[PDB]
Formats: sequence, C-alpha cells, structure tokens
Amino acid sequence: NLCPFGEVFNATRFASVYAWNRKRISNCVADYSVLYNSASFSTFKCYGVSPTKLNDLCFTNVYADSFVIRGDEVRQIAPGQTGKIADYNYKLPDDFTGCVIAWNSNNLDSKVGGNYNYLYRLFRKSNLKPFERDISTEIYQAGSTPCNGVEGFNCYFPLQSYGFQPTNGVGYQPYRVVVLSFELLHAPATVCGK
Amino acid sequence: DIVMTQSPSFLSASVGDRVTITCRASQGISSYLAWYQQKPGKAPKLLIQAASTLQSGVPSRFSGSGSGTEFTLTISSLQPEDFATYYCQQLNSYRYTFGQGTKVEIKRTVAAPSVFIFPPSDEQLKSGTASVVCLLNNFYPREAKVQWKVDNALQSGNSQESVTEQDSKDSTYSLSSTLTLSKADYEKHKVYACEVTHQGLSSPVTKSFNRGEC
Amino acid sequence: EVQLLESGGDLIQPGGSLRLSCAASGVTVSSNYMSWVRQAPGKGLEWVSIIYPGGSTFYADSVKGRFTISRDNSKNTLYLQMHSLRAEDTAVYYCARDLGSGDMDVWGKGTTVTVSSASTKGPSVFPLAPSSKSTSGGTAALGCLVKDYFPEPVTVSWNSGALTSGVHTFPAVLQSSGLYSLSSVVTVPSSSLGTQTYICNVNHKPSNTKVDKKVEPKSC
Ligand SMILES: *[C@@H]1O[C@H](CO[C@@H]2O[C@@H](C)[C@@H](O)[C@@H](O)[C@@H]2O)[C@@H](O[C@@H]2O[C@H](CO)[C@@H](O)[C@H](O)[C@H]2NC(C)=O)[C@H](O)[C@H]1NC(C)=O
Ligand SMILES: [Cl-]
Ligand SMILES: [Cl-]
Ligand SMILES: [Cl-]
Ligand SMILES: [Cl-]
Ligand SMILES: [Cl-]
Ligand SMILES: [Cl-]
Repeated sequence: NLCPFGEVFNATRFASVYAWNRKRISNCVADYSVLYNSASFSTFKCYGVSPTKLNDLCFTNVYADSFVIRGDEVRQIAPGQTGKIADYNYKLPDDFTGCVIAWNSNNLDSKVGGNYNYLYRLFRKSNLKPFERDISTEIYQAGSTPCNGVEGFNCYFPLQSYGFQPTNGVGYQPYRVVVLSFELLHAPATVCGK
Repeated sequence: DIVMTQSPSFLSASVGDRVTITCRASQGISSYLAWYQQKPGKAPKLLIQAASTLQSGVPSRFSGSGSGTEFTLTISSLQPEDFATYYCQQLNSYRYTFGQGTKVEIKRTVAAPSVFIFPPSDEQLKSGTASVVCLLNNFYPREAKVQWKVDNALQSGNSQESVTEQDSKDSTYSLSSTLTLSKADYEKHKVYACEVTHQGLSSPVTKSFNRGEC
Repeated sequence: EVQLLESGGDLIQPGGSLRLSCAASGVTVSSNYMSWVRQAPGKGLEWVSIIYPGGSTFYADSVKGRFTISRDNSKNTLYLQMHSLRAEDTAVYYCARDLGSGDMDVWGKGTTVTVSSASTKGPSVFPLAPSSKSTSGGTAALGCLVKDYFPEPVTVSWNSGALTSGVHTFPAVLQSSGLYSLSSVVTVPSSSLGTQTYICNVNHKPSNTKVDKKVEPKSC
C-alpha cells in the first residue's frame, strides 16, 4: 500500500501551530516523486537527506507534522532558529533529519473580516524542546502576584491570534507547513520508496 | 520591508476639537498597530494596541481604528493635556518600525513675524569667523521660510536654524537662523539679507545690511 | 508600584563602551519581553534590542554586533552593554516592557547617552546689537550669541533676572565642529536703548564658565 501523504498535504483543515498535528506513517511505500516534482511549494528544504535521492531509502518511521504560520515565520522552521514560533510553538533539533515544506495558503486561511481561528503561543517561561507540543491555556504570570486563572495586568492569556486578511503583505499571509521527520532506529524499516 | 508613513508632521487643533492622525503602511499589516503619546521630556505612553483596543486608563477621547493599509488615531474631544507628539508603531514585525510622529499644537490666529537681522560683532570677526543672525519673532503658524542672500546670491548649506516651543502666553513661535562664514568670505561681499516668507505676510519681507556701513 | 528605573548614561568618546542598567519593580524581567528603545535629540523613537522571556535576543540592524542585552534574575534588572559607540548612538535610552506584539506599556524615565569627540569648552558670548534703524516709537530686538560650547547645557538670563518679558532663548544647534551654539534675544522698547543697560548672563557649569555680556547699540 502507498503512504497516505495525500491526507496530510491536501487536508482540508490545518492545525494551529501551538497545537501542531502529527501523522505517524508506517508500513507503506512512499512515492516522494509526488512532492519534489510539484511546482506548488514555495519552501522545500531538506536536512541530512537529499530530496531526489529519497526514493531509495528505508526508514523505521516517518512523521508528518503540519500547522499554519506566517510567511515571515517559515524561516524559523529550521535547525538552530529562534523566535516566537521556534521558541514557543514548534522546535526542530540541531541534528534534524528531514524536510520542511511550505506554501502560501492566503486563498484558504484568510477571511474578509479577518480569520482568527489560527493561534500561536506568545507567552512561555522557557523554550520548547525539539518536537515538544504545548497545548496549555494557563494564564501566564508576567509579574509578582499569582494569577489564579484570572486575566488582567501581568496575567495574560498565553495564546495570540493571527490576523489573516487577504490584504496582508506576503510575509503576513498564512502559510501551510508540513515537516517530514525521518527516523532510523534499531527496528524493522517499514517506510521505503520504489 | 514595510515603511510606516505618518501624516501630518504637525497638526494645529483647539481644546475640544476632534483630531485625526493618519498612519499608512506600505502594505497590509492587518490590525498590527499601536499608538503612543509623548510629551516633552517624558517617556512615551501607550494609548491603543491592536489598532482598536484603548489601553486601560486612557480616557475615552482617544479612539483607534483602521485596517489593512490605512490606520487612524482619533481624539474625539481634545483636552489641554493632549497637546503632545503621537507615534504609530507596526506590531508583530521583526523591525519594530515606528512612524515619524505627529505633533499636535495649540491653534490660534495668524500672526506675522517681526524680522530682525544682526551683523557679526567686531569681537567675533577678530576670531576669524562671522555669524550673521536672522530673527523671526512671535509668529503663527510655525511654517516659515528664511532665505539668506549674499550680494543677491541665494545661500544654502551654510545656515542652521532653531525654533522655540509655543509661547505659554500667546501660543506663537520664534525662529533664529544663523549664517556662518569665515572672516575672509564675509569680507568678499557687501549686502547681507534674509528674506522671510510666511502666511501672515502679503509679500516676502527682507531685512538687510551692508558690511562696513553702520 | 510598577516602575522601571534606568541608569548608567554618560558622556563618552567614540569607540568607548557603556553599560546601562534598568531595575524593575512590579514586573518580573525574566518573565517578560523586555526592550531598550532610544530617542536621539529632536528625533523619533527607535527600537534597539529585545530579550524574550525564554532568553532569545534580537537587535536592530543599526546596533547589531555592538550592543548586547542581558538580564539578572536575582536583581530583577535589565542591561544594555554597548561597545564601539558612535556619535549617532547619542540618545535618551528607555527600557520598556513589551506586552508581546511590540506594544510597550511600561516605560522607564530614560537615561541620557552622549557620544562625542568634542572637548569640553566654555562658550564665547557675542552681542546681537540693536539695529540703528529701530522703529521710531516701536520695538527693538537685541540679544546674545552663545557660540562654541560643549557639552549641553547653558543657561541664559537678562539683567540678572530683572528682564524676563520678551525673552526668547532658542534651542542650541549642534555645529559640524561638534560644538553647540545658541542665541538668546529680547524685544525692548526702542526708547529704552539709550538709558537702560541690557546684559545677558551666561552660565556653563561643565566648564565653570560665567560670562556677563553688555549689549549696546553700535556706534559709527
Ligand atoms: C494533492 O492534490 C493534487 C491535486 O489533485 C488533483 O487535482 C484536484 C483538483 C482533485 O481533482 C484531485 O482529485 C486530483 O487528484 C495532486 O497533484 C496531482 O497529482 C495527480 C496524480 O499524481 C496528477 O495527475 C495531477 O496533474 C496533479 N495536479 C497538479 C496540479 O499537478 C497532489 O499529488 C496531491 N498531493 C499528494 C501528497 O498526494
Ligand atoms: Cl536553537
Ligand atoms: Cl505650520
Ligand atoms: Cl557691518
Ligand atoms: Cl534568566
Ligand atoms: Cl540570571
Ligand atoms: Cl536658559
């Protein structure tokens, strides 16, 4: 059977980056020719692997992580980056082995009055670890007094909304991102190419 | 990148007026805009964030609105403590770009400047430099043009000028313009003049002197 | 209450180094987006540097590679370490708390940094003599030119404070020499030119300079 990459790339709804979605891909033949022969991607950067030479490799597991961020922020989905997205939403390791794929989705993820269904984490005491997913909504304590789950001064809701409107500049328009992680453990390799 | 153009640079209003300040971004920034108020010698004060959220405690006068590429700050009823400089700031940007600022000043009636020109003193000339000073006294509005002329040649590049803040009593401005030449250059020419154009003058006023003649 | 108290600003030569401190109360520096923002004399606001709650730091292009932002949790204090200072770094420097998106609600009072090669010098005071063709029965202008001093400020009075009406002391301008210059003027009734003495009193504390300049009508 063929790997369900279509379910990830062509999904109707994408996740907010703070609650990024992960699809675990196993026991299937992966046809990567569908991806690198597509003229619909604006970002296609791979680390520790060649895209065209991917059909000749077997891996134990493949992970497909997907979410929506700003075009300004696609540069943060890479090893060794800092910023609100890399620090507090989605973090790649230094030794990352995989591919980061992105494309403009302003036609889908922006509404006339402004789309607010897409959120990102703005406040967090410390940086995320690689592949860490934080979905907490706890009120953030920016000062001395405890918040007790009530908003107010020095007590902020940790998530912020993107303002995706069609009139935004490219760097502020929504982009859908798919991160492929390639994992080679001391187990049977279940994801190969042709 | 995104350039924030804030207009106008100077705005004259009266107490109780409705004031509109405009901040234009070179492309769409959704609602990512903040407004600040700053008075002379004080730190800026946050008024509105996210283009339409009045910060807590700021009086109901200040109103922020606008979306996409044109944003406005609206002061519904200007009070005496609102004469200040206002700044817009692009939010959620790598650059933290500020606007150039809008100074809101006290409106009054037009007043023509009294113009005076001063030759360099003999004491300064002994030191090798000649400063020629043109004074524009108690005028309104602030827009005024000073053209230095030396033997009828329009001078540019060798003068500096300075304007006072609005007088606490009559809300006028005063301006000083200094033309700086070496003593050698000063002594190669005879007629020194500053020509002043201002809304309160039906035609440009020129004050002049001849070097060497009392 | 909530306050940011910055210090460390000073006069320093180009190529010098300076550390600014910002002690906070009512806000936890390590838990906040904290920024430095500066304002050159007579200009607008310029963001300088920011440190995220998680520790990431970012810088404006004009200061990159020269300034470093840091903080001390135990002292609840923000810092700005400045190296290889330039004349264009001259500004009032504010520390501010950033609510997250760049909208800063808590500001300090600011500390003043001056970067200049100029030597401290007291001003020359030259008279701006009242014109001989003063309006008959009208108003005459006279004053003092306070030239080539450093650093700011100077103070000017007239007749030891006895003359205040009609006085305009202008903002100083920075000449290309790096030295400041200003003028102070007063309008008086033309009739008083022959009987009332006018003296401008100039004080420049950094050079311990005190100068009284009698301003008289010029004789042929
Ligand atoms: C994601 O979908 C695209 C497009 O799918 C096709 O077009 C849609 C409008 C709809 O009609 C679908 O049912 C179609 O299958 C895929 O790109 C197409 O792939 C097919 C087969 O490989 C090819 O014949 C088409 O020419 C391709 N379209 C374009 C515009 O190039 C794409 O492969 C899908 N992604 C994944 C990961 O499967
Ligand atoms: Cl990193
Ligand atoms: Cl004007
Ligand atoms: Cl003369
Ligand atoms: Cl820390
Ligand atoms: Cl520490
Ligand atoms: Cl003074």
